[PDB]
Amino acid sequence: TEAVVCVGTACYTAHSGKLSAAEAQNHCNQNGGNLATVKSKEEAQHVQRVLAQLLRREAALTARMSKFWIGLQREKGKCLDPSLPLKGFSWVGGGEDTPYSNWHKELRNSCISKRCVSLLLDLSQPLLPSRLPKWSEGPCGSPGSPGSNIEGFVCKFSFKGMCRPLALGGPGQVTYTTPFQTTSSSLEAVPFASAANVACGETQSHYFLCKEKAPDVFDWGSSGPLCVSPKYGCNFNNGGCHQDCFEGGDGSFLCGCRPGFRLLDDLVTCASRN
Amino acid sequence: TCGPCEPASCPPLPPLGCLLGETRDACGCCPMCARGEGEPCGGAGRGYCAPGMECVKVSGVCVCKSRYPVCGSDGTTYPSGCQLRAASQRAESRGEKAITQVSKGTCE
Repeated sequence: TEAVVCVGTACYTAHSGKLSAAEAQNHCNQNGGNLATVKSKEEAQHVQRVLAQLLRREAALTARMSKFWIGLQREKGKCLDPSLPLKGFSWVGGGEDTPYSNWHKELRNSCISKRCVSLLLDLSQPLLPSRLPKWSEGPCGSPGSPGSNIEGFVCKFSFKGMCRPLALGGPGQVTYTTPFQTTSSSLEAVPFASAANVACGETQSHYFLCKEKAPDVFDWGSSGPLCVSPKYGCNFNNGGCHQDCFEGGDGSFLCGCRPGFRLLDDLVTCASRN
Repeated sequence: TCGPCEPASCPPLPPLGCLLGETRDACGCCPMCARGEGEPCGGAGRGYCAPGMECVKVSGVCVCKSRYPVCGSDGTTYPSGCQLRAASQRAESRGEKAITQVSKGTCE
């Protein structure tokens, strides 16, 4: 399972492998993205989760000090300016200078060598959102020689918006195909121009596509919960309903809203007037 | 198939609003009220049961899952837990304090 977390209007993917920072940035560039950026303390947690679930696949196979390439490098030319929170570095995907940092040990005042930054992680200790991964500069490396403890990288993608996960009212499996070739079945948010192949049963095959229903509005096009089986009704996952699940017949149902709320066109999600 | 959604051509909701729930019609359009105890439900132009209800039977009636009397915070025995909820949402609609389910059986 490919490690991916999509939050807000951006996504984060973590891939293992000994690639130099030039090959890693080129890999993220192929899928229309760039190496991850730890601009805010919130992005730190998001990038720390895609790594956490990547290591959880093979933590014993990765060194106890793991380095994961991110999109921060200071090309050769001028020395770091300590006063800057980013230490004179620049995000590989462009942008401005962020006030958040997490440097470890001490940076080398080499104004003649280009140096890339990876995220260091101590895998002997449990991973926690409080003990956020520390930053480590060093040689960017070459093809075949990525560097010491380099065992992966993190690509960050950006989109105009995100859809919501398809709510199922019965037994089924949905496979969300993101724009980048990563396809997952457990996406907390689905980006624009993504395909979802619902496999209703335990066998119907439904397909939907994240489309701009309106400015800053993204919808698949489905109405009501999917995979609904009369054998279960509201017993199974509350019929995939936002809050209330009205009963009717033997297995028929329809999502309901508590007084004051209002059901939307999705026939599932509730929203209050005020 | 069914006719297109016509908001203006929707029967205006109760002036106090549906005090149980809220949903669309059978065709998936317009607002509708959740059917209370002993209300038609099931198969075009149908309504669906409230929470804690079952549509015992084409179309039947909504009976409470809790078919046993209960004792509430109002110091009054109710016919069922469903009637305690139905009268409780009225209290908040008219500003009165919410009627809570204190115990079951009768009110000592």
